[PDB]
Amino acid sequence: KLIGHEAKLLFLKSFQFILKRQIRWLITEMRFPKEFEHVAKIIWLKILKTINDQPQEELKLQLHMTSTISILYLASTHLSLPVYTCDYIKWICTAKMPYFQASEILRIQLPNYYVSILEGSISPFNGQLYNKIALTCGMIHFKEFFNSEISCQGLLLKLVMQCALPPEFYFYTKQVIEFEETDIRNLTLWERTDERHTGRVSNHAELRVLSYFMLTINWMLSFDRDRQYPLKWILSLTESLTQRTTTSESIGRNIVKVVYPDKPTSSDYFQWSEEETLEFLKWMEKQFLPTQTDQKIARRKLYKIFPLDSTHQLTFIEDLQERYAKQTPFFPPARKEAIGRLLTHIASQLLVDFAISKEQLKDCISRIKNACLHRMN
Amino acid sequence: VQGASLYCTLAEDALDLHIVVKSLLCDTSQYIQTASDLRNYRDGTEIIAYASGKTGSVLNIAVLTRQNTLHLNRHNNVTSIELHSPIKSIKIPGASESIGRRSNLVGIITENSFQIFRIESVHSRSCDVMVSSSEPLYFVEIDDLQVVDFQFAIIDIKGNWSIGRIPKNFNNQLIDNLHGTIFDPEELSSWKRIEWFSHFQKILVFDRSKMIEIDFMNNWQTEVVQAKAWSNIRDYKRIDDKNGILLTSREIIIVGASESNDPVRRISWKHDLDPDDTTLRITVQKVKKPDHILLVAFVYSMRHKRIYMHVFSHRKANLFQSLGCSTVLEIPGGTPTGIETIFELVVDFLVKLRNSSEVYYYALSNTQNSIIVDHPEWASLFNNADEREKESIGALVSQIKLKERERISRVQNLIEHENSHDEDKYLQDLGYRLSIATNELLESWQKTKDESILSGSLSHSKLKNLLENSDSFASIPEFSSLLDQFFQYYQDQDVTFIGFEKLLHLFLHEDVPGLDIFYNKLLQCWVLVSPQAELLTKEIVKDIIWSLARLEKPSLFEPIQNEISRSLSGPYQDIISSWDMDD
Amino acid sequence: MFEVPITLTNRKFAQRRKLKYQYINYISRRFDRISKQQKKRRRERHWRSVSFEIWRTVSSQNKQPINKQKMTYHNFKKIEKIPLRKMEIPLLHCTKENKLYFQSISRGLEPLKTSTSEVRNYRTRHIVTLTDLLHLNVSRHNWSLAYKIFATLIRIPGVQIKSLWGIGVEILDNLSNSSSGLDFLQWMCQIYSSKSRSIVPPFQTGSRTHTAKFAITYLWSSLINCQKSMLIDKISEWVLTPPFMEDAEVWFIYASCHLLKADINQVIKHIHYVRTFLKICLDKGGFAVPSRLIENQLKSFES
Repeated sequence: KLIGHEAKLLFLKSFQFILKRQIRWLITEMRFPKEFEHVAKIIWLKILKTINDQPQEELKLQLHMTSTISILYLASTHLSLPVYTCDYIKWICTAKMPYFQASEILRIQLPNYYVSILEGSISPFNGQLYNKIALTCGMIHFKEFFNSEISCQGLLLKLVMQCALPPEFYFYTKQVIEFEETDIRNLTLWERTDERHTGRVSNHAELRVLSYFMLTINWMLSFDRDRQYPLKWILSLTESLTQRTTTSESIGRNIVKVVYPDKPTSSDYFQWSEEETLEFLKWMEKQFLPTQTDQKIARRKLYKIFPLDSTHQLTFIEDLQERYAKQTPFFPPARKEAIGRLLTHIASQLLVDFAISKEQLKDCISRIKNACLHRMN
Repeated sequence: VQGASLYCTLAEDALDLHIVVKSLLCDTSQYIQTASDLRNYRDGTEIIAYASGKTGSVLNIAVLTRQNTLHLNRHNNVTSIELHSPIKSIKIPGASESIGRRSNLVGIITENSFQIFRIESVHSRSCDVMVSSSEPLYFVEIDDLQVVDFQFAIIDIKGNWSIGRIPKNFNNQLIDNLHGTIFDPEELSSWKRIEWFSHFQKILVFDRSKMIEIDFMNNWQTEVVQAKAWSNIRDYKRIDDKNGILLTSREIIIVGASESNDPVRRISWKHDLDPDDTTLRITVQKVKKPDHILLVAFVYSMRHKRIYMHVFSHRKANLFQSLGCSTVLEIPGGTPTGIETIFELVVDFLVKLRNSSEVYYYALSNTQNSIIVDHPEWASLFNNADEREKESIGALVSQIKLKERERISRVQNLIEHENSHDEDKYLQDLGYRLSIATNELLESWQKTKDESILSGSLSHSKLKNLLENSDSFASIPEFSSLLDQFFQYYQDQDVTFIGFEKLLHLFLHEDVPGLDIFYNKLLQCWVLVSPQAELLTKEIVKDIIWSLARLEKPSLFEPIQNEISRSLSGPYQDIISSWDMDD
Repeated sequence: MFEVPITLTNRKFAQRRKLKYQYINYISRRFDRISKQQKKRRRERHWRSVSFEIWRTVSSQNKQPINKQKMTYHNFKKIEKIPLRKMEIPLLHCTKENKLYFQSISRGLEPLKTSTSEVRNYRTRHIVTLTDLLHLNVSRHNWSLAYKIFATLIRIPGVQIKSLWGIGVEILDNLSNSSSGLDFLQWMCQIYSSKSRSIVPPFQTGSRTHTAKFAITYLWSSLINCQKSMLIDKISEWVLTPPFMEDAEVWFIYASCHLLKADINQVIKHIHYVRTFLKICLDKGGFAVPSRLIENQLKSFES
């Protein structure tokens, strides 16, 4: 029935087909530029040419889904588009961008060795995405062939708006950024291996950006000898950040919280509310039609026994505005507490949003914090 | 149902749940058989006196230290200063039993260890608790002992048990003469358990495979009706009233207890609870009321700080019913190592969490008629130590703060000039100055045009090396018009095109048609919050529009060259596989 | 932190079950010596038990007369020493984590992490949340929402659920729309009474010998849907219909239908009828009133 030992050709066809399918969804439904597609044929072309410059009938390829997302991010980053990894994580964990299947339920029957090579390694959630984009960035070289500078400043904007920080922190963190780097940010972390143990927890540019962001908030707020930032407004900031409200975004972050590996975030689904659960089942019947894999008509009548069957919640900048106002009353050692709880909530959001670990993040911001103390002392 | 229509559909009752009241009390993968903390009230003197609620708490470096001290109760339940003792063994359960009220309110307290089995007495007066060490036995056996039960010191060591007695006060030590075993080669897990039943002088012995009753002053042994086909015995504790038995299986809360003077099983139906977790444990609290006698079942774990609660009721026709389930949570990382209990419900207990020397009193209420962060992983990241690493941070903070002042005073006058003829001159010589540099870079893109190895022309997307020309203007709409007429100007083909609006879509999460409305929305948000929000919001929309400001490689006709040419060097039928427009 | 209504993600849990029951076999084998293949796993897991209306248990009498210690340190490590190396052979074939699990359960330590807690799929996690919201809403009397949950759920291809008592009491308290608790139950019996393990305790079962909970509860609860009356010959018409002879509880249902129909020689025949089915209900594991009470109602009838 199914191919033997040269279903490399069919494998790469379901893979490439799934890629162009995803591109279709992001130019169409995400209003990308048509140039992206060509950038994708070039990158997928380079690594296709590199795996078909490889001999063995033993396949040795890993075209996991992380490779799909890896070349999408790679191409997007060459094109300097202000999309970041967390956009992809959100997009795929909310079933909008089709992902979590081989040729989703509807196709082809392949050797179960390759269906496993697809379904396996599916998760991006421990930094698998950063690691696979750096791995691809070795597989074909970032430096001469492409421009692997991240879209830094839009990430800063994304970040300040993602909190409710006043726009001064964009320039604050932008400045600490310039202070340690002078704004040079790469994509490879590659020396093909598994092995690594120092220097290289922190050289995926983004993770360092978040690290500078956190640091900035901590330093800045704990050394406003001016007293520009009230002992209270740090609390009011924490509370406007904490109040679970139903916008497209936060609903999304809940949807990602559901498939994040570690507690607490699943205790976070515990502390959600009937409308969150409802819109959840909604997204379940919508985007888990993207499922995977006589009595049949007996179940068409069996299910047909029970019926299958002024806009309320607000937009993103609406919520953003209203918490910006919820703090609009702007104009002693236990304020360190307020600094800490704010930093830890911000951290939480970053951990679920950028699919990394608690320990990963704090490793990075620890390392790069000592990397600022060292070039400051 | 059963009785209502044996006589000849919602509930009994409406829907009520769980609330907290918290307090501090005192401060100090394969797991094993342990559980080590108690508090119970007795009075020694019994010269017509009362009981004293005492704690046997545990102090750890190696867990060498056993500590006994009094508790004075109140609505605010505290302690009074501490009393202490050590042992060279690693210490496991402190247990202080109490036979129910057929008789008396009981004496003193016992512990199981790494080698040893010890039992202490106590006298007390005037806020001191002086105990005495009723003598250890390191072993006869070279065998660790699972559980102690209680005047009768009963030990269980993995698959064999012994009934024993304790000396009287002083200084002869503890002996036994009745013994047995429940050994089962094919149960690998080490925990067994002895707790007896009805006070009849008959015991219960347990392993994760089965439950054996042993009438031990005759000769009697029984394996009670299930065994080990689908679930493990998970825990068992005698729900305090003598003739009462509470057993956690996997996915079942079992209320055993006699409804005959002789020992029992109850298959009076039960509730079920849903994991594969080996680490589950249980404890009951027992509240009294006129029409019923109800029992709250706390099943807790070593994996998640959540507590899983069910409730039963004893209307003494030996009537038992069940209402509905409820579960509460608990805080950061870690999990309960000890949960111990003592028209609304109040139920109160203490918890100790995995690897946290704290002991927290909790109380739970029915209705409502009436983070202090030390995350050592982040504080170590925020407080950094030395004084020069304090004034270091402050130094950097000042550097940037005065820098920001430079930004404000700098841009201010640039804001003064809007729609001026000066800013017009600047937008002209700016726009087409940049156009000249762009053409130059396009010529040096013609010289290297035949690379055909890549399709990313070097260091492209820029203002292209004139940097002061960016900043100086300060009018978003005339700048958007500059860019629209620059894109218009370089419409001479083989040049990049990229539509911003469709990308600001990603920024504000709604359709952002104009480069201006972007500035409006940000400006509303920040005008609520900052002075010179117009200056910053303008400086940041300028910074964004620059960070994105496209000028990538020569356009769509240039990439297809390298597209096909890399689609050449590849061997022939990967080239046959390379496929556009699937379906 | 609650049970999941999905078949558990597989490989490592199954090969761990292998190591476990295989070592179990070697230890218990040598233990009976000292007291003197999917199918190997199958026999192995096999030979092992697999004032109000209390369905009482079997209490303590007619049982053994104790044992005295079998297992000292030296004697146990005697039994343990050899089967652990036999285990050293296929441990070399399993995975390092699996090997560690074998080492720890065989020391007697119990693993920190649940099967769920280490599980690792989009569609199934979504179904988990769906089903969860079903059970939650049904608990919350939110029969409208709960109904939406149920319809959207049954739509899905993914998993069959024993979860059936969940839907029995679910549609029961729902009353909302869908072909109801009785329809579901009689469906359960019609599909699963013919040839046409892990998951299964008694509250969901197969129709070789007693399917219990749902059947007896629709039985009694339907007789209470006659408590609505004062339907019966219907309920005992389809309690008459099925052969699943190990019940007797439907014999007491039957005789209860005759006592309810007995509330002239016709009423006589109904009273002789209940008199018969109470003894052909002494056929099996007894449901007993003092039953001279049953007869005393029958003499209040004999008036």
